[PDB]
Amino acid sequence: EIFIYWSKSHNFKREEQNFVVQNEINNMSFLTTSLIVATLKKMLPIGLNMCAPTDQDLIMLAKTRYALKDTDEEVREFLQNNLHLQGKVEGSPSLRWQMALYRGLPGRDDPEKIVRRVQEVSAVLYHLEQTEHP
Amino acid sequence: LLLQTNLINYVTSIRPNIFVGRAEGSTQYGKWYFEVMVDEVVPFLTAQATHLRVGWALTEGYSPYPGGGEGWGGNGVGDDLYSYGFDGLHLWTGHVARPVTSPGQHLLAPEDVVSCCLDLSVPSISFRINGCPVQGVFEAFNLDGLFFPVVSFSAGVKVRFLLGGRHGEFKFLPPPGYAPCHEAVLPRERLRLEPIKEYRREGPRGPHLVGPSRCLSHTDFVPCPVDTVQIVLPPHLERIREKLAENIHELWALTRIEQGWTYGPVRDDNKRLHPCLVNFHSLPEPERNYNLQMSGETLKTLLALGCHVGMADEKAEDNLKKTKLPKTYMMSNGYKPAPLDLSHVRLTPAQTTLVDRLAENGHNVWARDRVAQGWSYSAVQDIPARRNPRLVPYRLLDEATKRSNRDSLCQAVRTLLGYGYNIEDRVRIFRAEKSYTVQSGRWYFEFEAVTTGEMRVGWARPELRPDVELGADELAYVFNGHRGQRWHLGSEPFGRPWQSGDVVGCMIDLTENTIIFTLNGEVLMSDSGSETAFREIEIGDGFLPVCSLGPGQVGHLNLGQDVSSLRFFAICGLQEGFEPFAINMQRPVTTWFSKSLPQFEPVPPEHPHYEVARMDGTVDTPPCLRLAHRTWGSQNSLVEMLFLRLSLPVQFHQDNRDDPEIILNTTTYYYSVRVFAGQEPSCVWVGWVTPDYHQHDMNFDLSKVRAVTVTMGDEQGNVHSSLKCSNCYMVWGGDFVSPGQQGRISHTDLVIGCLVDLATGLMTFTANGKESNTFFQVEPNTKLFPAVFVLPTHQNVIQFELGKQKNIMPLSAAMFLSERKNPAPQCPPRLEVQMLMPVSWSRMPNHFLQVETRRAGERLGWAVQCQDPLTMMALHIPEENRC
Amino acid sequence: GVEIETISPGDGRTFPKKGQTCVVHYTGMLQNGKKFDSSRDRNKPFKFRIGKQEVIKGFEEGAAQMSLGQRAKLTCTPDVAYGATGHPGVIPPNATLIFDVELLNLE
Ligand SMILES: O=C1CN(/N=C\c2ccc(-c3ccc([N+](=O)[O-])cc3)o2)C(=O)N1
Repeated sequence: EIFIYWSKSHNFKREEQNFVVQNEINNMSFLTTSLIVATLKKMLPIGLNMCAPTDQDLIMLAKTRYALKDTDEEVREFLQNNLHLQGKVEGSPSLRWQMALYRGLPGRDDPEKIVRRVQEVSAVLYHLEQTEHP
Repeated sequence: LLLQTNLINYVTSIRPNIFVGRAEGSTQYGKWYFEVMVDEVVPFLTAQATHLRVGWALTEGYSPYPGGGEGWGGNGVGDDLYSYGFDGLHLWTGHVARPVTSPGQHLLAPEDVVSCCLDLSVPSISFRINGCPVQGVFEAFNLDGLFFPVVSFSAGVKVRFLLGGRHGEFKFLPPPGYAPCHEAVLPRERLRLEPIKEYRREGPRGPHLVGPSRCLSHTDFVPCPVDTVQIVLPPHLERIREKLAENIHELWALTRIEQGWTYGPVRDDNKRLHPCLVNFHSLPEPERNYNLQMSGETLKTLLALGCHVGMADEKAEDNLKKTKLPKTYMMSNGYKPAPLDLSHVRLTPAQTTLVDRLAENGHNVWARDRVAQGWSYSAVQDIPARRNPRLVPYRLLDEATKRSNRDSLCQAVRTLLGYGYNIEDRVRIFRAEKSYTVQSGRWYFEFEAVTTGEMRVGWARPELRPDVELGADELAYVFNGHRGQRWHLGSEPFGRPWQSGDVVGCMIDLTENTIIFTLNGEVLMSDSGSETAFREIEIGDGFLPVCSLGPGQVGHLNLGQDVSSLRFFAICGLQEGFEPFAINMQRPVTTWFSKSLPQFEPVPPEHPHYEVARMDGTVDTPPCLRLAHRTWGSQNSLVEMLFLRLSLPVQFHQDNRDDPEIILNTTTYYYSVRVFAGQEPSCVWVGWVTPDYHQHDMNFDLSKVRAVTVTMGDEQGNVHSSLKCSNCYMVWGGDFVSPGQQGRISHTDLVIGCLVDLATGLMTFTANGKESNTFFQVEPNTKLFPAVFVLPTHQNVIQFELGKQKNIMPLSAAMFLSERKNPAPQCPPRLEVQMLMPVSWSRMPNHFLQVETRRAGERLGWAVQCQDPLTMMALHIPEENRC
Repeated sequence: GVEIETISPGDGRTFPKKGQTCVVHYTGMLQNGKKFDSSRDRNKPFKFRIGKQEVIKGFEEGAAQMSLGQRAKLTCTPDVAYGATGHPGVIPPNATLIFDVELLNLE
């Protein structure tokens, strides 16, 4: 939520740049540009463990909905009407091994939780792609 | 004329670590034994044949690779002349069947015993069936390394080694003077049974890639000390001789009495009366001279190796006294040790560093003196037989004796400094099959390292050279592991060295053109740069997994296909967009590796060196094939090895006016080789080779040519059958030079011919029209290539000449079929020129033979069993006699 | 005529007298080590018959000079053989034949 707020703001981005040079901060030894995105790139994989690879289709159109400048309520209602459009491609070999790997986890299906995690992942991924081409 | 197919079994071989060779340094007794007891064998398990043999080998090329090789498939003992074997009836060496007789002629049957004997200083191998001798022996090996007593089998065998030295003694009495084979164990090492030249081991997780091994040679057991003839020991060093000798002798006596030794006439510590408890002026002379000269040679090497001594002090030496001893040192006769004080001084750590150097030299001198006296190493000590289990020079000893020698020499150095006197090869590149190359995708495979050393893991293009070092060219991006080096045309540091047991990943993203590696559980980073360690490499033509293994190392490359069994791809990997390399593959991936067998391959066009141009003949000139060096400005010179592309079998296995009455009924061929000006004739060897030639030596000469003879005799002599064999028959160009030519560069051309008689297998040579004195006799049904090996010393080196002499047919007459009666030279395009490629690719067989090796006990010996078959569809190339 | 060298001891007192059909398993290879025929590939014994030859007479006498379990390496000369014409496309003319006949005698 912090990273997207930095992206979805003009003063936030310029203040960070104006702070490192003024204070002569290293911002490189601690990493052994350089901004909040460094932490996000180092924590995206653990947050992506709940992606539910059968929902990889869901993460496709969710990002495009965010590209439509739609609010959280708009995309939440948008995804709420596409519950039937889950993956259901278990016959394909691409998702054949992914399902087995997910089922092999040592840890632990509510639709409300399902729509919450996909939207949260989409928001991080979408803005990351926005800054992925500087 | 056409390729042929068949079904052939797999063969293996197992040897004990009983390396028994010798050159000059008491490496072996000289006469050694071998016992094999075969319990049961099933004839024709599969419907081809059953193979069971015993024999000897050599650590100079005996690498039987499963699958192909020489001849029709299997290559066990009885392959190229590095190995000698004997089955039930026949006896083969060099892939030729020599039938020999024996009482009760039969193949190796169930419940039989086979005896073997190896004799040196008169090279010979003698076989024996149970209770009867064999009518055939060897006489003329080319000993260059140690020998393995090996066995070979195909499937369905039950054999037991009976090397002896335990309750499972030999089934027959050995001939006198023969060792009982329980020795030559090379202490600090146990006795095990291992396959020869392994490259794939069955480890707990499955397959283990195994690199080349490391074994000793004949010139390794020789005790080699430092040159100690002219150093000039000064009288100042001569004045300490006796004092140092007395000190070391009394410390020797102290160490002996530590075991309870007393003064008496006789050894046998049970009696406890070995005479060693006298002062240095009271020992018997034979020991006195040796002890005093031992101290002398210690000081001698001390002065020789450097560390020039200097007059530190003399008052301390004058005032140095003796040390008190308890009652345990006084013994019955009355002798008491006199240990000089040693705690008064301490040595520099550099002094302690070279304390072991003169200990090494002293033990080497001990070994040299003992071998001069006439003693040889044995596993079991036997003083009356002049055998001592401490004659390995230094490096194959045990830590106990090493520490004892270090203690003795360290105390000697302590005493000396107390009185002042201050002292100042190939590697294997494993690779997935060329059919698995991928040009676009996202893949990752996990390499596993067990033993630290020189290994390299990464990606390579399909056209990868199996001889150049991995990563030294632009065809492979690889990652080193010994020092953490990125290895694309350089050695820039990258990452950190690995440990034992950890894994190293290899990750490719061809969509974004990057290669990223990872260590055990984490993604490594370069010295200053970020991840994506290769910065937009070109796609080219896809990439393939490649592993590099150094000398004496193992690897556990894991190409996916068992994603449940992967130790990673959960911490990293799957979170990004990536897939295992072989995720959907029912058949496990087959691999291609680099084989160190020197094979003959055609010369490649546009080669940087060794340009070959075919020339057509004239009225006065026959057709010629020439070799021309194209880069004699600054380039390297290497000993080339060339031969013609077609065989010449010897049949009958059961002016210049040519006269048709004889030229149409002759069986002689003449082809000559002409040398050029500037090239030294002493560096040209012209002759013939057989299809089973694989020698590749940087110092190759006529002496190092493989040669083995067999004498199928009888009990009362009968030396009628005394034929020999070799894979290289030629003459040396140095013998064809007039005595007045040496001392200046030759400016003429010397042409050496090759004359053979296919009717009788007779061979002779001529040079510039002058008959020679050397000749060779060859058995019928033999293929003999026209070959020549030369080390270039000129821009133009050699020139083949398929000429025709008077009433002698040219090579092309018998080179082909339709030209059998044509008395004119011909050079068809098939008769190309090929050189000796050092290494070439090979295919790893999908499966492997399952052989069970175990110790049956102290009586039955060591058990070797195999109960399952395995077949391979061979494709025998007929003109090369290889499949 | 032919060479009757043995490879296995076997048993002796089982000579084929006359008339009875003997059972042998044969592997036949030409000179130079080349192999052309082998009943082990088909897993079917030849079921040799005596008198009504229908075979090479050299092979016939080579099998006759054999008994139970006595594998014989026959060296049939190209006289009692296919002859100067040879088997077209398989056996070139005027070549010795090597046989690995093992008699099982199932009758
Ligand atoms: O191998 C043997 C031989 N021998 N007795 C005969 C001799 C003669 C000289 C020595 C001798 C060995 C070693 C050292 N040293 O270590 O300085 C000094 C003297 O032993 C015996 O009881 N074990």
